[PDB]
Amino acid sequence: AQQSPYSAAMAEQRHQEWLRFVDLLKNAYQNDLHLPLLNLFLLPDEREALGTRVRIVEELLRGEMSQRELKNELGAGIAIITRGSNYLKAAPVELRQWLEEVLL
Amino acid sequence: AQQSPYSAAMAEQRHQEWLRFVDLLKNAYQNDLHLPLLNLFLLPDEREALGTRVRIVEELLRGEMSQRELKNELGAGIAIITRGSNYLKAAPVELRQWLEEVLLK
Ligand SMILES: O=C(O)Cc1c[nH]c2ccccc12
Ligand SMILES: O=C(O)Cc1c[nH]c2ccccc12
Repeated sequence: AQQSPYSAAMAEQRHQEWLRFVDLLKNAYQNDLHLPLLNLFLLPDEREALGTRVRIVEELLRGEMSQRELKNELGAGIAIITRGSNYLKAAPVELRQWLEEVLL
Repeated sequence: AQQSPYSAAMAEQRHQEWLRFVDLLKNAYQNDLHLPLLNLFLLPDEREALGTRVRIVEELLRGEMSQRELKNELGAGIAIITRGSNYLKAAPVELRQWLEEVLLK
């Protein structure tokens, strides 16, 4: 299923729309408007999920909590641990090194 | 006491966890790591939804796209237009005014 000019054109547009959000948020942090901006663009349950994903990443990096603890404390089952681990492994090395410094 | 202690305790925890995310992202922006951090913490489908929500807010603020165009171009039917409009109305006026300056020019 190789990509066509139609599919490539749509994918480029979606990427530019994502970058426009990223840039809006960047400027909101510089204006101290990021809290209401994130409340406008993210639903309550989405904000809750992001806060939980940070805890999962933190605990996976620390390597102390067992899988049972991850489930009971964070609601994180084996599937989400596996995905979370894959995303950590796929991260650029500069990000992983920075997350170990900030979260730990 | 707006809530009972079980609900208050949960809310307090979620609130601290959300602010932890917000500060991590703040510092990622300052370190130029925001793009990989957002790839790590947001699924591709979520990133697409946020990019689309920005277009929806832009078009609701601009006032020129019709209801049928919002549906056909952005997948925004009546219910999502209504919710989007309600969120805009609930926003502090300062943010709405800033969005018009930043998105519309
Ligand atoms: O995979 C998911 O279900 C959501 C998700 C996105 N980024 C994450 C990082 C850690 C744990 C879960 C996620
Ligand atoms: O209501 C939704 O389905 C998600 C959503 C969150 N913030 C929004 C702004 C504009 C349009 C939709 C949304």
